[PDB]
Amino acid sequence: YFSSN
Amino acid sequence: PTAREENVYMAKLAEQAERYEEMVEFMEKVSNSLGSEELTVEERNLLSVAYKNVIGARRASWRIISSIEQKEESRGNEEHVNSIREYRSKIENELSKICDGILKLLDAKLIPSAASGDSKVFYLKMKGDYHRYLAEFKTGAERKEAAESTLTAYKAAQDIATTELAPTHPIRLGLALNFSVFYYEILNSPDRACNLAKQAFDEAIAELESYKDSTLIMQLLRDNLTLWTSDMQD
Amino acid sequence: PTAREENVYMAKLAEQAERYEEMVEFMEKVSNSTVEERNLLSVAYKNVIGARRASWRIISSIEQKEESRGNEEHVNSIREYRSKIENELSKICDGILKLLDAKLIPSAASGDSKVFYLKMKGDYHRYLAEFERKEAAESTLTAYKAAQDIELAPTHPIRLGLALNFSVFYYEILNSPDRACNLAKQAFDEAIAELYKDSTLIMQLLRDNLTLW
Ligand SMILES: C=CC(C)(C)OC[C@H]1O[C@H](O[C@@H]2C3=C([C@H](C)COC(C)=O)C[C@H](O)[C@]3(C)/C=C3/[C@@H](COC)CC[C@H]3[C@@H](C)[C@H]2O)[C@H](O)[C@@H](OC(C)=O)[C@@H]1O
Repeated sequence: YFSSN
Repeated sequence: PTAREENVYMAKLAEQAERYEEMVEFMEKVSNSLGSEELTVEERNLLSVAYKNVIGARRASWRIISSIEQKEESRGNEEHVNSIREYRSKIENELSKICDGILKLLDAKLIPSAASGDSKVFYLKMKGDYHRYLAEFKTGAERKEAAESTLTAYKAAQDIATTELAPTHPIRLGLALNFSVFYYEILNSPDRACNLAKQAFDEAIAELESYKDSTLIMQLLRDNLTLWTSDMQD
Repeated sequence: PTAREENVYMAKLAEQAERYEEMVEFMEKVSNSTVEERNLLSVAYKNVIGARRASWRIISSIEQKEESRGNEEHVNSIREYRSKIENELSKICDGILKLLDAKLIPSAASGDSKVFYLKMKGDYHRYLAEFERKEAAESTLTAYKAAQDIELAPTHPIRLGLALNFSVFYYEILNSPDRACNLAKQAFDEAIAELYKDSTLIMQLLRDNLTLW
């Protein structure tokens, strides 16, 4: 669940 | 105090009070009253933030259910697994509707009525986001055609971002961050993920509109890169 | 794997996945037929009502802010939205109060079960007392009173959880820090004189109320 936007 | 000013304001009440599902319905009525006119920068962000919090909680619950399920399946306790499988199926059918609700809104009016390049990359990226969220749980033929629509919409957003928007433009940096993430977990290509997010990171450093907003993504880009490049294993 | 056992397992998935509204429903069927099940229905309803009340606090702050500035039209929208939020608080409290009244409180056999159910009655009535209020606080004091009358050490958690919930009802709903502190001080020192990780969690919160009151 790596960083995302 | 027009009806449009009524719903934009009432969306901030549901936003401030964490009533995100109703916040979506308010912004949905804002969009379903426009012909070829696009949303303002705030209205655009509102709807996207509204759907973000909705899909974010549904996703969180799905990851948790999948994790407990894979442990009970690892134990082989089948009478529990059949219950978690049924429960996850319920969560996934909601996600279908939630993505259907925004995708059929992006596909209907938001993307075609996008006039400026800022709105084009915006609504294009949004499509990839919710098509990528479908690829997280969907299996079989649906996953293939979901990542097809994720890769197709993310690519068209990159064409417009790399010729119209500046490298430090938030809509562009956020596009590249989601793009790299799609490469790493859905396509399992760390070099396709890193080369896109290294290229977009350094062009923002080289070029460097208030950047507090952009540097928030620049810290999340480099964080992603650095931890990936690390040899250690999740 | 009986049907009642599946509900306990199903509520865990709702409890773990932060999907609290369904956990009440899964535990609702189990009641219409243990210690963990008693916590299962309490915890599920506790987070459901906690989510709705927190929205009302910010809505009341947002609506009182516009009254201070003077926005009759903006204030009208907030008060109307607030009415829908309050309308939900009635239905959520109606289900828990009806569940305890019809079956849970009457079928309570042990003394530890009588205090826990009547505390939830006074708690869900205190939720009705925040926003009719004379009857709500009456049913809140009536529920909190008989729960104090009904035989255990102060360190036992159901007693300490009730004494803290009752001491807060007098401070905010009845505006009486004197009679409220005398209840929290009497309950706290009686636990220190007789003396726990579950009990000290409330003992640390009992002090946090008194030290700032
Ligand atoms: C409108 C409501 C709120 C949430 C208060 O707006 C917050 C912010 O909303 C926008 O910020 C967006 C935006 C964020 C910025 C990176 C940072 O914003 C703040 C307030 O710190 C965080 C969010 O994820 C949000 C809304 C979403 C996106 C996302 C959009 O996809 C189509 C990808 C990148 C990012 C874009 C849209 C950001 O520009 C604006 O650009 C910000 O203002 C400026 C000068 O950039 C404003 O502070």
